[PDB]
Amino acid sequence: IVLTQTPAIMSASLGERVTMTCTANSSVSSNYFHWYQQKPGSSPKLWIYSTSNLASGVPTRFSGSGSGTSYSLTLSSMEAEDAATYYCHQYHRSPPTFGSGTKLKMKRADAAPTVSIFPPSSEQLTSGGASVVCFLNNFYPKDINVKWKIDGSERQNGVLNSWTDQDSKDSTYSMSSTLTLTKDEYERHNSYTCEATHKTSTSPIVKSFNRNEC
Amino acid sequence: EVKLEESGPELVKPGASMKMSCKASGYTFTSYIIHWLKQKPGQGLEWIGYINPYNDGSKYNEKFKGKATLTSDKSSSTAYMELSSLASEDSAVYYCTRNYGSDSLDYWGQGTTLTVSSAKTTPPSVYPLAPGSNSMVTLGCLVKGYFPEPVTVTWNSGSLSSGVHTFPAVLQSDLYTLSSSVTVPSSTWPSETVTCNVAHPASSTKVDKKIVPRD
Ligand SMILES: *[C@@H]1O[C@H](CO)[C@@H](O)[C@H](O)[C@H]1NC(C)=O
Ligand SMILES: [K+]
Repeated sequence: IVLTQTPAIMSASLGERVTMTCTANSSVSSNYFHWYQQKPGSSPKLWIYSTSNLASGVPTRFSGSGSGTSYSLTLSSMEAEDAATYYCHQYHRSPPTFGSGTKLKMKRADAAPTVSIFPPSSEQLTSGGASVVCFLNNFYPKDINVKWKIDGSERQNGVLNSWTDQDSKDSTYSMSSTLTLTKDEYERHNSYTCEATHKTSTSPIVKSFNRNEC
Repeated sequence: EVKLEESGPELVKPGASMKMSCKASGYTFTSYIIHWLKQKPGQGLEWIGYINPYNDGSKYNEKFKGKATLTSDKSSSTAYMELSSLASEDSAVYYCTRNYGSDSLDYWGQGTTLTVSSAKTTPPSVYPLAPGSNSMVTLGCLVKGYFPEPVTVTWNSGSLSSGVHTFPAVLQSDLYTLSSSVTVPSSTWPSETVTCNVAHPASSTKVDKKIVPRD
């Protein structure tokens, strides 16, 4: 039995009411309809059982309702610890099935990235590789563009980017950008610059490392 | 306290099989059904089947009734799942979870990360990230060249609120790159020792890397 969750992704500011829905392709008994919450890197947690009963420890701002094919989870007042993915579950028939999820994010104030650049360690240089790392920490919203410049020319190859999900405390994103070259290629250039474009500044937020200053 | 403890992460070759375990403690093992579920990165949950340790009966998703075999050992209060003839698309986190009232899933194992791949298990190289030659200073560790997932990173530092970020790993050419940043008051470092501690359970290795200032 297919369960379709909507919206797939949504954001709410603190204190706002949030409702998410799960629609089944067939009727399912309300006694065998459940909700789970999952945070990145962790197991799912039973959140609501039999449509409207809160699991042990679940804050009272949550509720659930529904019958037939349409079910909903409502959060009366969005709070920071509520940012997570929520899944519906039917066990009306075997096999039991789960929704594709509603990822609920926290809206917050714009924050500029704090940029930090790091040269290759002497330890990595013995391996025949060289990585330059740029952290772009504690920014909002998630939308950001990172460019690497080597002695003024853009470098696009050998760049690995990764983003955290919203920080538990301040709800910002962070991003890591790693430029990896061969040691030979690394030693043919002087300066390595990571440049961040973000809505909080009309100018890029940049940091550079020069080989001659170190 | 009810606990479901799953076996560690493993790498398995295409065409081989895997067997993973889920050790139950703190309740009557034989009184509750255990379910097994699959979760691919960035997807929802898919149910594989259940084991009833009371009568040794297992029920399967028709999709999985060929591939999966669920068993349990009453002697050790342990449920097991065998997955046979594996391919790349069997790579996922697998959970065991306890069937409760109205077949809600109340207690969950921590997950077992299964990677199916032709590549070799390789331990990480860990490199210190120290500033080149402010009241706050950001340092980090670069965790390169390992396979498979996961690794864990823990810091010994004076990090501030929202001051630790460990980035999800990125795969490239059968090897993962992960990084982690820590932001500490500039009075604490290089004064006090800051260390990133990396574990890679699939290769049974760890690394304790001190962040030394560049000379
Ligand atoms: C279930 O319903 C959704 C939404 O109407 C539809 O797109 C999908 O095709 C349906 N699936 C099946 C297997 O009938
Ligand atoms: K050490």
